[PDB]
Amino acid sequence: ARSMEQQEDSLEKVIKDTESLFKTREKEYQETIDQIELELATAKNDMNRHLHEYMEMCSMKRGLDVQMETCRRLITQ
Amino acid sequence: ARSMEQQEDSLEKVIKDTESLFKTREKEYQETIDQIELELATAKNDMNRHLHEYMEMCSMKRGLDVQMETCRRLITQ
Amino acid sequence: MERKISRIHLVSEPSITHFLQVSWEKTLESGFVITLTDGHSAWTGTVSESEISQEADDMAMEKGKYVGELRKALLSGAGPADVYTFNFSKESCYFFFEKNLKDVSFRLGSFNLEKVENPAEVIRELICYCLDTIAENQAKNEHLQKENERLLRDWNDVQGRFEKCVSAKEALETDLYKRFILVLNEKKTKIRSLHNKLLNAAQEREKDIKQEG
Amino acid sequence: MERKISRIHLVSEPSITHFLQVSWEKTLESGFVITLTDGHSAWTGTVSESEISQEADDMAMEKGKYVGELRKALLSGAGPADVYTFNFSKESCYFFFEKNLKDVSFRLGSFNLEKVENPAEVIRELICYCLDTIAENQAKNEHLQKENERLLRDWNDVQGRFEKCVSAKEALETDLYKRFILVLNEKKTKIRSLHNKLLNAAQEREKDIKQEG
Repeated sequence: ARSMEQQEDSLEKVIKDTESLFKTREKEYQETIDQIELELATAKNDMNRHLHEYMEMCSMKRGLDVQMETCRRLITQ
Repeated sequence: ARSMEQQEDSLEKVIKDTESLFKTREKEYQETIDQIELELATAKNDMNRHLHEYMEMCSMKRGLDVQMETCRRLITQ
Repeated sequence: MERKISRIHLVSEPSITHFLQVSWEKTLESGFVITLTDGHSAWTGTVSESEISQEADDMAMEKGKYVGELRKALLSGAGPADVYTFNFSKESCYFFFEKNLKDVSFRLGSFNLEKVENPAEVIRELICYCLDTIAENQAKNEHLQKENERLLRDWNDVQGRFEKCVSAKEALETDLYKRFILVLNEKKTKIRSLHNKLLNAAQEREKDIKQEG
Repeated sequence: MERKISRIHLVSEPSITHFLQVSWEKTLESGFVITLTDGHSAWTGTVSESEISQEADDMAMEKGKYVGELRKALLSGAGPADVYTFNFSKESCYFFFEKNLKDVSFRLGSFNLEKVENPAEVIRELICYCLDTIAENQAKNEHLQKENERLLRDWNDVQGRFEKCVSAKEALETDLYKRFILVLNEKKTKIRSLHNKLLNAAQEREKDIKQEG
């Protein structure tokens, strides 16, 4: 039989098959990485939303703060 | 040639191949459906979060509401 | 030194009104000066501390209770229906007074008020005291009236300023509900868009089935 | 009917103090009754409205300005340094008064006050008026003093109640910041958990590479 033909054609197939699985498992890793980095970017935006929502409440209550302080200056005397 | 053998074995292959694609396109549809119904369930929870967050603010400000009303009863007289 | 000027009606002279000017320091018990006058003559007597004790003892009345009856009778601070009768004899210059009840009369005092030589000097000093008192009283009126005009303007300032706190608070709670609705409508608009997305997906699926077979 | 009782010093009798009781209704211009007394005798005269006009015309002074000078001289409402001199002759019963400047003296009035028959009746009524006035004044004192005790207790109630609004507001703003931090820490704890999840994924990837080849 053509021994070298069989050994070579089989060696080329396992190299082709392992490389195909090599690239596939790398893509699946990047997909899970992109999944976490996206989920972290959304939790990070939800946190700044929670911050700006409180900072906006403080910015709106300033009018009442000034009036309440002005009133206590007239009473504590 | 074996005419009926070729026609049958080919007809069985296209029926097998189209059914395989049939189930695959159905699964991909369910995957996109499950994607939207999940995204809608999260926007629905984010909306009830936005509601309970406001209803909690009203529930906490009741103490100040009672005091401010009590004070205006003593002044408007 | 204090004093009190009071109007009395003598039963000896019931037609007119007399005046008693009692002066003491610092309490009526330690002795006092008492003067009767009708706007013409004046009789003055000094009742010492010992004479007040003797007057109470001769009627077996406790001193504190008796001194309390002098204030009620001589300082015009009693009744109704505390009835008192006042007598004066211009011959003996004795001043009598008694507390009259329906069944008994308590002879409270008998003071000798010798006639003064210059009653006009006493009447003038009495009127000078009343004029000085009126001037003092109207000054306390103007000073107390001024404190109310200030106390009521302090109240009117707080009233207008606190109603600004109420209006600011209401304008805040209104802006909080406006901000809450504006965001709540966006989230409802997004859910409505996801519903149509789910609806569109199911519709574009039926087209892909009817055409592919 | 009003009245005013004032102390004057006659240059005829400079040693003692006299009294003027001026009564009018409703204004001093329409005529008034004026009485001089030393606590013994009393001289009373009625100055009609026509006599006030005549007195001002005989010195070519405008009426309104002259009537204003009567109030300043007879009603003890002027100066310093409004200087006035008062004269009275018990023989003619004429009352003179003048406003004295450094270079000129304005003879303002000459009133005839005939001697009264019963001056004690007038002195007694004068003292009764002063005693009634003192009683009225001390009643207005007690009624005005009572309004401040109420106005200051209304102020003390608002002061204690508003400081409860301030303490409630501060306790609210503190609970708002506590609720904000409690939620902010959960979101930081979640981000920290996603960081370790990303770290764990990269670590479990290197193990799968070192073992698979």
